[PDB]
Amino acid sequence: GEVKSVKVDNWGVFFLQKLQNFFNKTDYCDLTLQFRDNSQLKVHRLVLSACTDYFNVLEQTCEIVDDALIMPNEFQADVVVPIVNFMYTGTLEFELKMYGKLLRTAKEMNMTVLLKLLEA
Amino acid sequence: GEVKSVKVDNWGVFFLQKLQNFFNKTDYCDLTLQFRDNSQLKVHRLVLSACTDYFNVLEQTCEIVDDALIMPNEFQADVVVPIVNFMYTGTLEFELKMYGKLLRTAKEMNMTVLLKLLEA
Repeated sequence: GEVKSVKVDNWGVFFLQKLQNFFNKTDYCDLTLQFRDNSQLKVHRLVLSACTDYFNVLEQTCEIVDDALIMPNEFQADVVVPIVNFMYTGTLEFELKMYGKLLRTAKEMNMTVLLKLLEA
Repeated sequence: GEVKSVKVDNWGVFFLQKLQNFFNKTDYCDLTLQFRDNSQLKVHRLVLSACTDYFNVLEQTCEIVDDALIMPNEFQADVVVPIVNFMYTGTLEFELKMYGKLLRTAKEMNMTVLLKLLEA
């Protein structure tokens, strides 16, 4: 017999919206991003690694304190938060005053998908 | 200033296709499903948990041998493999002879999205 196939459309966005809920409730967040003001951001190591390798570099270079990765000086919540939110939604939420800094941050991470978006 | 927003369309499928590549290369696979013939299936614990809680129940009930979860008798590769592939793609690939068993398995997991698909 021949193998048949049926699908469920809009599964990508549906699956993505599920991971956003987990990110909102800090469910199964293995990676803890810790900023300069001791504020934390619980994320999924899989979601970030699927969008860039920059966070994988930080884990081998930056210091770790009690399961919390210390973010470098140029990589704080002003740029990290809206970029991570983009990974979970596909939407970049930002103020116009943050444009240049987000662009330079995107170049630093070499996040191509975010580079093209900012350079429309 | 007002917060602005730009987006990248088809991000859901794009992000989903990234996780499929990781699943193909066994990259960052934390959960190891071990079948009766000692065959293994490397999966992501996040992807499965986002589609059902059934695998979370197996981790608290079924035995674990060297980071490998022992699958129950009714839950083997004949049904597990095509169902997991659905989670990563949104497409259920199967033979017609497996229809009834996949349906009963879906009822057992209470995977609603797969139930409606099979009961079109």
